[PDB]
Amino acid sequence: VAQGPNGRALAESMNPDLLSAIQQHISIERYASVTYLAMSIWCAERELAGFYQFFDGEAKAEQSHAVHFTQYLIARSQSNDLQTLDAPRQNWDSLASLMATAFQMEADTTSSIQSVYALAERNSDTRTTVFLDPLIEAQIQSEDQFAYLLGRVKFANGDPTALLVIDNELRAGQTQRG
Amino acid sequence: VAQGPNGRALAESMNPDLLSAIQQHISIERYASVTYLAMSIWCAERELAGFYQFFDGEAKAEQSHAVHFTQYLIARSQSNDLQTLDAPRQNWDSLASLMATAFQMEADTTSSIQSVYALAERNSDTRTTVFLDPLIEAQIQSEDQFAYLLGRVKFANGDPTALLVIDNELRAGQTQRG
Amino acid sequence: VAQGPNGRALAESMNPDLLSAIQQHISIERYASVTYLAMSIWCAERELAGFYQFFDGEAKAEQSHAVHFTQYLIARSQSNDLQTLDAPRQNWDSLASLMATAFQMEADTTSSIQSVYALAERNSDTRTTVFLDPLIEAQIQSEDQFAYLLGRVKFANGDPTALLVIDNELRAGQTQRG
Amino acid sequence: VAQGPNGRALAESMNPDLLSAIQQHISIERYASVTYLAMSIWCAERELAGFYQFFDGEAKAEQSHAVHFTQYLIARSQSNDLQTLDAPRQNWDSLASLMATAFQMEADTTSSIQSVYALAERNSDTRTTVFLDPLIEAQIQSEDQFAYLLGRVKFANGDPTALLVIDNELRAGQTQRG
Ligand SMILES: [Cl-]
Ligand SMILES: [Cl-]
Ligand SMILES: [Cl-]
Ligand SMILES: [Cl-]
Ligand SMILES: [Fe+3]
Ligand SMILES: [Fe+3]
Ligand SMILES: [Fe+3]
Ligand SMILES: [Fe+3]
Ligand SMILES: [Fe+3]
Ligand SMILES: [Fe+3]
Ligand SMILES: [Fe+3]
Ligand SMILES: [Fe+3]
Ligand SMILES: [Fe+3]
Repeated sequence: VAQGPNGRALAESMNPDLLSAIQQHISIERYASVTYLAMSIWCAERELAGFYQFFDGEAKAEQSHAVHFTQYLIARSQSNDLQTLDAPRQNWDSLASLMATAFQMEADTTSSIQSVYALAERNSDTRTTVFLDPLIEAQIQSEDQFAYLLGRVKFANGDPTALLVIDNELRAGQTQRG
Repeated sequence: VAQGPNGRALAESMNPDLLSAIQQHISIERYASVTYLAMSIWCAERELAGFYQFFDGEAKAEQSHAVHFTQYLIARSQSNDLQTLDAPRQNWDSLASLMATAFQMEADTTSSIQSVYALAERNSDTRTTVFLDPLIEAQIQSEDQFAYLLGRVKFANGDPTALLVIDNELRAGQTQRG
Repeated sequence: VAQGPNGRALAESMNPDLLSAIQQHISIERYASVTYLAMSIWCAERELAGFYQFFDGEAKAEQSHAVHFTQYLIARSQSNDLQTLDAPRQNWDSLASLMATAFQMEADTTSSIQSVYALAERNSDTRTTVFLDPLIEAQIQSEDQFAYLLGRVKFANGDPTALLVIDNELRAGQTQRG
Repeated sequence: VAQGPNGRALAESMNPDLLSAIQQHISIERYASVTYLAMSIWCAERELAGFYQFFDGEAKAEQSHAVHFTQYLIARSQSNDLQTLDAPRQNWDSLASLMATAFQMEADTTSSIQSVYALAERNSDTRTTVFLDPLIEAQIQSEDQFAYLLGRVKFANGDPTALLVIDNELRAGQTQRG
């Protein structure tokens, strides 16, 4: 039995380019987390309490995704390398602009997973594609959700009254098309 | 005991013009179904989640009506003839315009039933008028409901804020005058 | 943030050939639905009440699959295009012949999904392959089930007594090997 | 306030031809009852216990229908005239032949109601057509049921094994397509 790079028994070696890609993706998840924390704060500063609660929960979710990836590297007997984390964006001129950045962040998180996925397929790493499959499925739902929130905010067309109604929807947990 | 056109024992023969009219009406119910599916999609594309859920349920209801009619033909020992189904309308410039088409569809579904009803009376087919009576009663309630939804949307006068409020009413199941 | 063809925020563009393939597959699901409705009617006309109830439920299931696909296109910000629906086959000389057509319909539904799947892989659309994966899994179970029902009916070898026994199995919900 | 023919206060006079038709129809219901009693006995004599129980219940149901009509005449302040009741048919060469007579009896019961209905319409007696409407609706279901039982017995094609299976269905209360 061979020992993997993190010292555990090694079921199958991993290509170092794929390992690097996964470690980089963990940073993307962590960056999504702190971005949604920053967005939660921006909403709280403007008394948009429902948006604040929504993004507070999304920040915790993205962090859980990052940890989920660290556990996969442990399971593959690969080293983790937790990286320096950039400061998030923190300023937006409107809720519509913030929601566009949020949608972009969600789509970019998926693109990162897709990049890892393609590298795994190039290396015939079926453990990794199987690991990522349900995460891509979750991303489809999150992209649908963030498209819904962005589209509903854009529909409001900057009217504070409509934004208050949507804010109350989010406080109630009405965050998807259903 | 005589055998009817579908091969079952025949309680009473049916005029072929009435049979044709019922088969055509089943197509109307099926077309109402796919129309409401198309409307559900149009609303979902615009984040009108309550309208989407409402029309999704109406599509399933209209399909159940179609099946209910197929069961009546079975009960009368008459042949069913499931027909080619036209594509629905799929594009509207506004929710008010979509709701006008929906009301029209509901009224036209009733007109079709009325046409079958008159033909049954001309043929003294009291089984068929009795079968249709509760369906007309249901249509009165559906016309009242669709007049309510259309009128409430028109009252909004294209204001997104008001349309969001109504959308949330529909998500909550508040779809009638009560 | 770019807007997709249906107007929603676009997470990732979709190849138009893949979009066309998905829209066509939705028609296949809808056609499976109306085919099973026709089969339910054929069984009801011959007092095969258990087969009638089984196919009535399968018709509703296939319709739900079609809607599930329309929701995926909404989620991908792609246009839906609900198509004209052919009339189903409606005449069979025996239950064994009907069950052969049903098995074929189920296998052909899978082949359609496989065709979409291959096109998605050619376009590196991992959202779509992930979306389809559980549907293929469900198809394996449905093919196994329909092979079971067809094989059990063929075993009966046209004996009405055996077909009545199987009919009662289906009425009871005993529709699979277990 | 005028007194009707049975001595009660009279809400609206009834045409004597319509009264005679209703009194005659009550005899039809009573004759259906004793016919199903005779059929129950024929089945019991051949150990067809499920058919015996089914027809025993149908005999009681038809009697309840007769009483329901006597109550309507009381409500209309009209005289009842309970008539001599013919002996039922009591001999059949096969269960299939008995079931054909049963279906005929059910259809003939509906034809009698239809005859009363047409006479009421000729006399603009809307109380009577309203009274009969739900009874015709029930007749549609009973005709569908008796077509189902007859068709299932004919499918058995005289095989005792199949007839025993159907007999057990009826004992269990499985008497309709569902
Ligand atoms: Cl805004
Ligand atoms: Cl509008
Ligand atoms: Cl067969
Ligand atoms: Cl027989
Ligand atoms: Fe994530
Ligand atoms: Fe995310
Ligand atoms: Fe309808
Ligand atoms: Fe309708
Ligand atoms: Fe009525
Ligand atoms: Fe399907
Ligand atoms: Fe299927
Ligand atoms: Fe009766
Ligand atoms: Fe009866």
